[PDB]
Amino acid sequence: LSTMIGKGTGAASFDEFGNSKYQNRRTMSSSDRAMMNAFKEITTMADRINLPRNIVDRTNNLFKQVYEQKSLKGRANDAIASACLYIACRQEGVPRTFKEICAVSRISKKEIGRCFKLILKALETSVDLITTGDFMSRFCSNLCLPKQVQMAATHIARKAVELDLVPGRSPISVAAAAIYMASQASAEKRTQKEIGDIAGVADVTIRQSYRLIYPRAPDLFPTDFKFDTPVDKLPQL
Amino acid sequence: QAPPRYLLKFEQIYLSKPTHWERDGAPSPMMPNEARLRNLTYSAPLYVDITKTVIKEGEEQLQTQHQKTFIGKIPIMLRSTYCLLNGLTDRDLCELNECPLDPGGYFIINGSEKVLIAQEKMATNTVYVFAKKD
Amino acid sequence: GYKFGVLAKIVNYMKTRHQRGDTHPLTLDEILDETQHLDIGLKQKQWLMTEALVNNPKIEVIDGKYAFKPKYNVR
Amino acid sequence: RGMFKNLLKEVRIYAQKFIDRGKDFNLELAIKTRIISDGLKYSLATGNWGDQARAGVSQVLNRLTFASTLSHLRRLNSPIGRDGKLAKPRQLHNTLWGMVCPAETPEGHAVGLVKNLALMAYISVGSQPSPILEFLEEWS
Amino acid sequence: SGIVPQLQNIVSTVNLGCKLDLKTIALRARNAEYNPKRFAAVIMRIREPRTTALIFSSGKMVCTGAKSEEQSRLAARKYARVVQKLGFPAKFLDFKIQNMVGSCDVKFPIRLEGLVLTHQQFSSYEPELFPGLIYRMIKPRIVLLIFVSGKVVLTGAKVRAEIYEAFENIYPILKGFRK
Amino acid sequence: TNYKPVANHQYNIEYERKKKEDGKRARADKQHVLDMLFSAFEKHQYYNLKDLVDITKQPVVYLKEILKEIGVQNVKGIHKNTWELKPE
Amino acid sequence: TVPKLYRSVIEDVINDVRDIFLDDGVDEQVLMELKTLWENKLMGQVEEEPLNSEDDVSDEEGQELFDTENVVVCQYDKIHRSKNKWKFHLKDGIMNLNGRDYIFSKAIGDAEW
Amino acid sequence: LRRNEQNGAAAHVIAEDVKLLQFHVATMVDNELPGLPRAMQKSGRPLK
Amino acid sequence: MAYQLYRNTTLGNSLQESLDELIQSQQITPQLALQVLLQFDKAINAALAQRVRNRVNFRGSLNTYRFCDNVWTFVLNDVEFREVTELIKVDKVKIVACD
Repeated sequence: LSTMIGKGTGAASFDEFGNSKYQNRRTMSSSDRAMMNAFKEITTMADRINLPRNIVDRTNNLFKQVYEQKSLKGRANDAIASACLYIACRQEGVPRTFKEICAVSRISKKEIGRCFKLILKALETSVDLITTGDFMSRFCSNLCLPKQVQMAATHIARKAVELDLVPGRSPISVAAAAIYMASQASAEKRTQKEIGDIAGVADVTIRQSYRLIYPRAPDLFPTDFKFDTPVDKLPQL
Repeated sequence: QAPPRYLLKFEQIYLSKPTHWERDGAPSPMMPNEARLRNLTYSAPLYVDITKTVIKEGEEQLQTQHQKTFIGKIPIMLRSTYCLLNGLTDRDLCELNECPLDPGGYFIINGSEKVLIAQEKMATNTVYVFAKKD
Repeated sequence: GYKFGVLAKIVNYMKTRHQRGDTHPLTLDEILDETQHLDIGLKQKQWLMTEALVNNPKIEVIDGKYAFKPKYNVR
Repeated sequence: RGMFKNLLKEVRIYAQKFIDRGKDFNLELAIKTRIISDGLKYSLATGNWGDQARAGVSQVLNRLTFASTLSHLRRLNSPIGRDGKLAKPRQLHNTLWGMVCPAETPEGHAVGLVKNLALMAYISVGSQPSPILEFLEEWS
Repeated sequence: SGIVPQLQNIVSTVNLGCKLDLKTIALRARNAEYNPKRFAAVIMRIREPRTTALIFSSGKMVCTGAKSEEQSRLAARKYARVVQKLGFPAKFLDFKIQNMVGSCDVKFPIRLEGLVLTHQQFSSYEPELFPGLIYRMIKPRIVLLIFVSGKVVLTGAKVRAEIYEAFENIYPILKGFRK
Repeated sequence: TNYKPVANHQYNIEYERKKKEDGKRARADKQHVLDMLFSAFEKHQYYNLKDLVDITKQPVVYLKEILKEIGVQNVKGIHKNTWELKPE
Repeated sequence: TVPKLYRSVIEDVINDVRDIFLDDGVDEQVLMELKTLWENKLMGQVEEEPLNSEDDVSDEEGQELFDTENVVVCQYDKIHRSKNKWKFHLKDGIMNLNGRDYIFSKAIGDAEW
Repeated sequence: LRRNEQNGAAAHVIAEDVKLLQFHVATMVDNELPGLPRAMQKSGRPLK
Repeated sequence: MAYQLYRNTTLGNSLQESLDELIQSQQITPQLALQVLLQFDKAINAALAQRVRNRVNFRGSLNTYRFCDNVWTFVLNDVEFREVTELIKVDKVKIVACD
């Protein structure tokens, strides 16, 4: 319960070599210094991608729970904190891409991936598997596409997963393919470069995903979609 | 320093409309009514243009430029030229659940309407003579 | 570098020579044979005789010849 | 003024920390969007101006009457301490004609110090003195 | 079940019991590779068993790349002979098989998103990190590499019997989640 | 446009390529490492431990064990406890 | 081309040894006599201790000893290997192919085993 | 201060601890000192 | 005191034999011959580094490779030198590479 010493107010507060006699020395544990510097990094990390405060509070709950249980001895405090921000995003029903978190933190994708694996193993915490519908509102509003295009994109993505047309592809690669059909078959056209830049998906990977989801296009689209562009007029990519 | 040398030159400021980021991370234009209801702050993103030039031996002065770097949010006065309600008709204001008779001129911070009272100071740059009788 | 590096090699040589049981003292040129310092300076030679082997508390002189000091150290 | 100075100070130490040991730095993650955002949201909300200089500048808008809302948006506040028993800056001076209301004034400890603009009062917004100085040196 | 895995690497530790000189071996070996800036050991390979060796100054011998336990021991005997040929007293102390990996197939596609849901406390499916499913089970201490194509790689055992018991428990589990 | 998702940062992969090309400092024999120990000592009388690793290019724990046999420490209250390269 | 590069080598050698010869007092008459001679010369076992049960596990060791065939003496930038092949980033180097001297600045090598 | 006395610290550092203990005792009784600084707790408010 | 890699060539052997004739005639000291070889090694290293601007390709099958002290000992069998102006066939090529 330490206090602090204010600025000097008179001649009795200053020593004769032009400095204050009483200095604001303050005690804090090296463990509390690590927690404070990690919490100050998490708020910096979360506000870069405009996360709400409740994700920050769940991240700080996850960081404090892991740090007192003390299973992650050697991995960097920024790496473990950036992994706890990833889990707390996913635990609130709105997960993020590893590339999205890696863009903010100094920590590489390989390192946060290893930290994410080790935290789940050392916390006995089960977290749900992501889908394609959870990455729909973020990836569509960033590209400036309307609501009906969003509804068409989230319908063809859910239909492709349920019909099981592309085993083993990451949900990122079928979400960006869902954006690509919904934008190319509407007024607001978006090229593979702008879609892949938001998705981090390579301009190779999005074609690799598009070469198998193409030939069953009219089955995926909803029955009440205003087709500004015909299905047979889509490019043969 | 510490040899390589770096210069971070700053440039034109870009300021956008007041936007709100949901839990999804999807940006949306913040309504003034939504800020009063959901206790939001009526702020707009502030984007700066930064040109970074590296100085190193070997005649390799590379000039890289980052477009519209996000450096935080600035609270926006209602009914100013940089607010969302600028240049809107009375019918369009009613459709936005905002009073047309509202004069504006106040910030919205945490959902509370905050007004800046004009502080009065002694005028600067001017020589003054007073009559201290003590 | 010069005049400040060869003294460490000399004192390391005669210490290891004393570790082999060589109690008998050695001359300056005899030490310089196996230390590969035959091209050493003459002004270094006079500086070693008047300063280096008399200020060191590990060197003692018998009839003009220098050796280790086992009496000062504990044996 | 100081908030951009505080941001530029911290981006300097962050870039220095990553160049002392030779990683170089990525500039977009060096600048945090936390200094300007908190500094302008803590101020205008708490009424504190710093980061003990000034206090009670930003007030909750008195949304009780449309006359009260307009009066609160056009309010002038004097820096004279209300525990001072002096009366020299509280009297209605002769030069408040036409731009400070002679009638509207709160009662009690604040009388004479909290003033309001008149109907036609327009506070100057400021301008660069370069065109005026260029005109004067061009003249005789 | 009727399907048995086949091994693809075997790693094992044995102790030579004597110190070794890395520089003397590196100038005088058939397949010497010695870069101290990269690693603290010399690798050497021979073509008939296709195995690789890691000799160390400590005398610890570790090998990899074998296809059988008898093949791995004979490869270690060949590797000890090469060390002993150059004047070193290479011996065999505490031979122990440390890890083997095996690859096999089930010949049907596997639904991974339903398998991770029912065994959430046993597996972890992260298609952003690695397209295969990691399945960390307790009884034989085996990690599994399950893919939508049906291939399964069995990894981490101390004997061949652990891998054989591993696929006997998982094949009914994979059979119930067939596409 | 900003904060675009990347697999790894440009400055990080440049540092990793430099670290993987330069490698670790190699362990060397005792007689050779003493030669640049004496050669550096002939140039300047005093040295910081933090600078010898950039001159002779050796592991810090190895350099700290070899030099402890011949060198000693003298306390200096002006900046830091500086190591001595003199055998005596 | 190749003889023209050889004469450029001759001019570089005789220019670089002028300061060496005058340093130790060696006269200039040695140098052109050296160049004349340089041109004329060119133009169930349970007891595991013994390992003698196997033999002929090595090939001929003479390939390093003869060195009769072509020898390539060059420099490398990066060498990498993956599953089958050794690839090389070789900078400038020299070799001797059947008496004729060849020269190169860059080379990509592919080999199998 | 008790730890520095039993560990035998230097004269300047034990004088600063006594001077700082001098300030903390006096601030507990009187925090309206004429020239000396006033104790605060993380927010700038003077301590009562 | 250099890389000492072009000494084991036909050019290096001819220069070494030439210096041996001068040594056997008691004309120059062997220390000068080492200095001549040292300056020759620096001269030939700068000659190949600057004036050589051509590229060659080669293929073959390797049998023996060794590595220690930044020295490679590649040995290739059945080597086919493929160049844009000439094709060279040779049974065996030894490669010595340093850095």
